[PDB]
Amino acid sequence: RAPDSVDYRKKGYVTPVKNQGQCGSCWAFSSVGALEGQLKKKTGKLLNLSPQNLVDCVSENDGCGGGYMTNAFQYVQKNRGIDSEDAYPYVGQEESCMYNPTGKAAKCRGYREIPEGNEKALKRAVARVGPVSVAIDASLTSFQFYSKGVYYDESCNSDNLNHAVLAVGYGIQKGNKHWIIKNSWGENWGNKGYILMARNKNNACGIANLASFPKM
Amino acid sequence: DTHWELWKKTHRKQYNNKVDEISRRLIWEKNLKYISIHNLEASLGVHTYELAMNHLGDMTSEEVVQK
Ligand SMILES: *C(=N)N(CC(=O)N(C)Cc1ccccc1)NC(=O)OC(C)(C)C
Ligand SMILES: [Mg+2]
Repeated sequence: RAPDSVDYRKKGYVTPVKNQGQCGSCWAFSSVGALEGQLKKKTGKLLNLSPQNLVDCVSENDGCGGGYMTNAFQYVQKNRGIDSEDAYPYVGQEESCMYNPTGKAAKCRGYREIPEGNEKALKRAVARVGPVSVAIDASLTSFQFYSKGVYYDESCNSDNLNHAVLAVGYGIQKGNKHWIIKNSWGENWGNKGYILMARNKNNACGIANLASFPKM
Repeated sequence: DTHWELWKKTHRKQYNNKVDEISRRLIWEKNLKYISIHNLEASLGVHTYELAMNHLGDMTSEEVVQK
């Protein structure tokens, strides 16, 4: 039989890898990636949504000082939309909320939270919904210089979430189960901006501790 | 050193003074040594993944996700 594997990059659900630069907007990149997946699923079109719109305009977050993907989705809902990257580009620093309805590229009718620490529930969500926003411990040198293979470091702290990324699928490499994770540190990090993170290794780096996705 | 210069030029790095640059060069040298060891250990089956130098080579892992 066929293996239980998913990779939404193969279905054109995923935009290319972005670089947040010297700004703490990882949550904004994670949020737009989840929104991009659902926009593709709804309308059949794939386009870059504006992290800068979320950084400059989500009042419940801190722009370049961190924030939550759930708060981003709630803003898009209450705001009745988010602009495209094209109508609201990324400058990698917070500015004043210049949101423009004429540049609206997507809407959001709520969000969903995966049950805390449940990797099987995260797996089912990715399989059935598409790309899911996740938070991890990205604080180790082993992560900082990740290049290839399945990332599994026992020192990684699931009670120490400090970075937001996007789970675009799951699979197995050399008998090691993984999540396919899209990062926002550009294509010079990881495998062209991607990391395989260990799957079913007791919720490694807290991958299923703070996982959410937008309803469209 | 030729490698340090090519690294700074490639990643467009700038430092505020000689102490800052040497301090950052020291972190980079320590990261190169870490990468070499981990990868050796990976060649011996100790790790399921490998590492490479990148644009974050002159930072501590903590600095990357803090300030
Ligand atoms: C990602 N860009 N990011 C912001 C960041 O790195 N900050 C502000 C440092 C920090 C984050 C979390 C805990 C302590 C320090 N990460 C981020 O926003 O992380 C979550 C966990 C999504 C809040
Ligand atoms: Mg470290």
